[PDB]
Amino acid sequence: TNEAFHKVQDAVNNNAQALSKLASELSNTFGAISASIGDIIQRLDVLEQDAQ
Amino acid sequence: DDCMQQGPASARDLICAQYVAGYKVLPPLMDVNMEAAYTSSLLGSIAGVGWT
Amino acid sequence: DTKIASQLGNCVEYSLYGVSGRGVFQNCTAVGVRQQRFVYDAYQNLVGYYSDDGNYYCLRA
Amino acid sequence: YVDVGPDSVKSACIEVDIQQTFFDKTWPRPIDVSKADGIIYPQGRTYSNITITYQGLFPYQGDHGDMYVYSAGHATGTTPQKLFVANYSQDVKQFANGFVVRIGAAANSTGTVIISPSTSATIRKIYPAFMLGSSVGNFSDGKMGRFFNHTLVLLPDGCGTLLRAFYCILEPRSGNHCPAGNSYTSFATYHTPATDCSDGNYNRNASLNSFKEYFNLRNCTFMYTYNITEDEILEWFGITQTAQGVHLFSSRYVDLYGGNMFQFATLPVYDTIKYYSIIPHSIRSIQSDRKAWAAFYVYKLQPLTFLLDFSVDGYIRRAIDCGFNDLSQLHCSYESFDVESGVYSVSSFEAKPSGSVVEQAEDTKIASQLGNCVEYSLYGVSGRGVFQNCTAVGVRQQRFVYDAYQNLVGYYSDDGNYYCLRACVSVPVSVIYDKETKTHATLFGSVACEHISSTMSQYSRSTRSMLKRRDSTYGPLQTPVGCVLGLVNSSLFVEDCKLPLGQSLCALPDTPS
Amino acid sequence: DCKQYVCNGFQKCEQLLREYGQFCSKINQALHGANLRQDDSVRNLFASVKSS
Ligand SMILES: *[C@@H]1O[C@H](CO)[C@@H](O[C@@H]2O[C@H](CO)[C@@H](O[C@@H]3O[C@H](CO[C@H]4O[C@H](CO)[C@@H](O)[C@H](O)[C@@H]4O)[C@@H](O)[C@H](O[C@H]4O[C@H](CO)[C@@H](O)[C@H](O)[C@@H]4O)[C@@H]3O)[C@H](O)[C@H]2NC(C)=O)[C@H](O)[C@H]1NC(C)=O
Ligand SMILES: *[C@@H]1O[C@H](CO)[C@@H](O[C@@H]2O[C@H](CO)[C@@H](O[C@@H]3O[C@H](CO)[C@@H](O)[C@H](O)[C@@H]3O)[C@H](O)[C@H]2NC(C)=O)[C@H](O)[C@H]1NC(C)=O
Ligand SMILES: *[C@@H]1O[C@H](CO)[C@@H](O[C@@H]2O[C@H](CO)[C@@H](O)[C@H](O)[C@H]2NC(C)=O)[C@H](O)[C@H]1NC(C)=O
Ligand SMILES: *[C@@H]1O[C@H](CO)[C@@H](O[C@@H]2O[C@H](CO)[C@@H](O)[C@H](O)[C@H]2NC(C)=O)[C@H](O)[C@H]1NC(C)=O
Ligand SMILES: *[C@@H]1O[C@H](CO)[C@@H](O)[C@H](O)[C@H]1NC(C)=O
Ligand SMILES: *[C@@H]1O[C@H](CO)[C@@H](O)[C@H](O)[C@H]1NC(C)=O
Ligand SMILES: *[C@@H]1O[C@H](CO)[C@@H](O)[C@H](O)[C@H]1NC(C)=O
Ligand SMILES: *[C@@H]1O[C@H](CO)[C@@H](O)[C@H](O)[C@H]1NC(C)=O
Ligand SMILES: *[C@@H]1O[C@H](CO)[C@@H](O)[C@H](O)[C@H]1NC(C)=O
Ligand SMILES: *[C@@H]1O[C@H](CO)[C@@H](O)[C@H](O)[C@H]1NC(C)=O
Repeated sequence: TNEAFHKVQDAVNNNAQALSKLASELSNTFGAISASIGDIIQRLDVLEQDAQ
Repeated sequence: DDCMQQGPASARDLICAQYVAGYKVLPPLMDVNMEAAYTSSLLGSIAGVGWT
Repeated sequence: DTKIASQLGNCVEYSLYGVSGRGVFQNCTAVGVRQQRFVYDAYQNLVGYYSDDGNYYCLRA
Repeated sequence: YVDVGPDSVKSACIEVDIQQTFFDKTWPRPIDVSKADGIIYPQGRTYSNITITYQGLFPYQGDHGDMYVYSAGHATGTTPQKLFVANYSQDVKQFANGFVVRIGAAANSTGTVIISPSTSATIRKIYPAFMLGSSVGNFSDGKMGRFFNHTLVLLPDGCGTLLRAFYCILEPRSGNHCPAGNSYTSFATYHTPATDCSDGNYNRNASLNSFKEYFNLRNCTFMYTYNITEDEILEWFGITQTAQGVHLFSSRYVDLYGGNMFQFATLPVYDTIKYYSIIPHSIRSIQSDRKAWAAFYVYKLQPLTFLLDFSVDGYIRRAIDCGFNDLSQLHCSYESFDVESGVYSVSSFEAKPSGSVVEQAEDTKIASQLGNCVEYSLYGVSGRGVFQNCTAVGVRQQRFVYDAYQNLVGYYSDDGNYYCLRACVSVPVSVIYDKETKTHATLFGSVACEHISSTMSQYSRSTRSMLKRRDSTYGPLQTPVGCVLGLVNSSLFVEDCKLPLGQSLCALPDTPS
Repeated sequence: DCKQYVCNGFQKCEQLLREYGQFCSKINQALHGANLRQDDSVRNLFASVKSS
């Protein structure tokens, strides 16, 4: 309930989200069939894998 | 060691995830003991700011 | 052809019921849901698996 | 084909007395997703210790369910007589993506034995029977609910101790009271507990054999039996169809004392199920052995987005039906409710469209309709909106005037009039939410209270019931910030409500008891 | 109100928009934060203006 305290907590939260976002993007597809190279290779023929 | 199989199975640190992400968290510049030395120097500077 | 049921461990390639990847398995306690075999994390990565030997392994990649 | 045993040799069927008024009871047993009722565990993987948002096949919050009542047949008090059923066989519903059922909802309660309304008995769980298929039509005597070719029948038997799932051509028998004979009403299945529910020896074929009195089983492609542990435990069960077959789901084998439904079996039915109905059922008990049965409830599944709360044991113990109300849409987007304030903008009220206006030289009156929000087509120009009689702006004789954003401003009609187009108007909404008292009030902003009522037909969300609890007794109160329901005029001055409305206004939370 | 902003009441749009729902969640929450900062700034400034 202390505004200065809350700001301290946000400095921490702001750094936490900067990494959480880089980390969660590793599982995000980008119009791709999969965010996983291993799964792209395993279930797709080579001519399609490069596009994914 | 705590992100390795030779450690507690319960570790879920976002730091452990860095070994896969290719991300690294860097250490702080001062350490707690030097920061404490700098503010203990301020405490010893109290009494006082008068006498010009 | 043997023994490839499990190998604990360091960094082993794997294929489990169509699920693929590479990593180290650790003998650990179960987290749920039971009987659904493959447990995933907040980032949709595999956390661990219930094997046909009755054991649950944690995956640390 | 599959040998499913011999045909019945009975020359006639049991007469079925269909008396729907006796089954016309009210006892809704709705799905409450906050406890994850009706939630089918997501397939292909598991999670634990997490709240996620997921789009998939789920029942919706507040669905009361279609109530299916099974009952004792007629009896002399010494022997059973005719069957006594609800008109369920003709109640053909769309299968679509599947449905779920709540089984034994009234189990262990005491209530009517149905056939004799003044008589009550302890209520028992009974498993539902279904008839499903890709095509339906009429019977040769004009009755409805005929399924064609191979029909999927889900027929519990053995007094609820086995499920018979089968797919056969049902060949109607011609004897008295049979589907192709004299005085047919509806086929119904039955069992006779006096001989069929003997302890240690249930007649595992009692309902199959009664079914067989009405239809012969032909060219069966399958018949599978599943065993059922007999208990009175509230149970989730359900069905879906995919490209891989028909999926039978239950909480019975994985979460018996919980309710998350899991798949337990798949049937090889590749003919898309389009239609289904409940098989009526009657128990040939005697008056001294007349029991009460729990109704089962059928709720539909549809592709819905839910927040699903997975405990450490991986079971869903809570869910949020994101579109149920305005606050719930916010909870899904914001994860929870005490997150910050709960004071956020919410989804707006759409408009509610009216019949169209059409004009084009190249059924009445559609020349114009002034007005509110009407669909239109004018010389190839389409849209929806309200027309206003107004002065002309140019250029004359070019018919359609557009604005700075290339939107239609107005049109010169063939009646000589020029109308201004305002498209449709809508009602913006915001919610004032208190995470401490778990209460709220709402604003319509600029709409003003002359257009506000406690009920709405616009609409912005499926239900407004959380506000109605208090707002149903108040008119809207008009303020400089906007029109608000649930405001209460107190004439107070406070420094900070933690719900300021801006300007010089504040929404003050009440005090906890 | 992203659902309305992106498309003016069309179901086909909403069906495709749904695939992107997480985007608009970020938009509204980011603006929520900015509007709160605006209010805190205004009240904190006037608080210094007022005399006892
Ligand atoms: C309750 O209702 C169920 C319905 O499932 C009955 O289960 C059926 O029981 C009948 C016998 O009563 C079974 O039919 C017989 O099966 C014998 C062997 O079965 C295996 O091999 C056959 C080969 O065709 C497969 O079809 C079957 O699935 C099994 O793999 C056969 O040797 C028998 O043949 C003899 O009788 C037939 C006529 O029925 C003659 O044509 C033959 O020449 C020969 O004389 C016969 O086919 C049937 O398979 C079971 N069905 C299912 C789906 O399991 C229960 O028995 C019944 N219970 C009670 C108490 O009534
Ligand atoms: C009708 O009455 C019956 C009989 O009491 C109710 O069945 C009982 O329901 C409770 C609650 O789930 C069961 O308790 C469970 O016990 C297991 C044991 O390990 C525990 O792990 C669970 O967490 C839970 O405590 C109880 O066992 C069960 N009785 C039987 C015989 O299994 C039934 O639920 C009532 N039905 C309705 C519709 O009210
Ligand atoms: C499914 O069943 C229907 C009816 O039981 C079959 O349609 C009949 O086909 C005969 C062919 O001469 C017609 O004379 C009947 O009038 C048709 N009846 C109806 C209701 O259409 C249909 O062909 C069967 N389909 C399969 C795949 O067996
Ligand atoms: C089970 O399959 C048999 C064929 O294997 C069906 O017999 C045919 O039925 C059609 C119906 O119009 C007749 O036109 C054919 O002449 C019949 N063939 C023979 C060899 O008789 C049989 O009807 C199927 N069972 C059911 C109940 O439909
Ligand atoms: C290791 O495997 C044994 C097998 O019985 C199991 O009981 C034990 O709990 C496992 N270790 C952990 C940390 O769970
Ligand atoms: C069944 O018969 C009734 C008689 O009026 C008719 O109205 C109905 O459309 C028929 N249904 C089918 C599927 O033919
Ligand atoms: C059900 O249990 C009985 C017990 O004897 C067994 O014979 C029968 O095969 C079982 N059926 C199923 C479907 O498990
Ligand atoms: C859930 O998260 C908490 C966080 O402290 C952790 O301690 C607990 O072991 C976790 N449980 C599971 C099943 O992961
Ligand atoms: C309303 O319609 C009449 C038709 O004669 C027109 O004269 C009048 O100007 C219209 N209203 C406005 C605001 O132009
Ligand atoms: C509240 O009551 C006072 C009484 O003078 C009135 O002036 C004020 O406009 C009322 N406000 C609302 C929103 O009804």
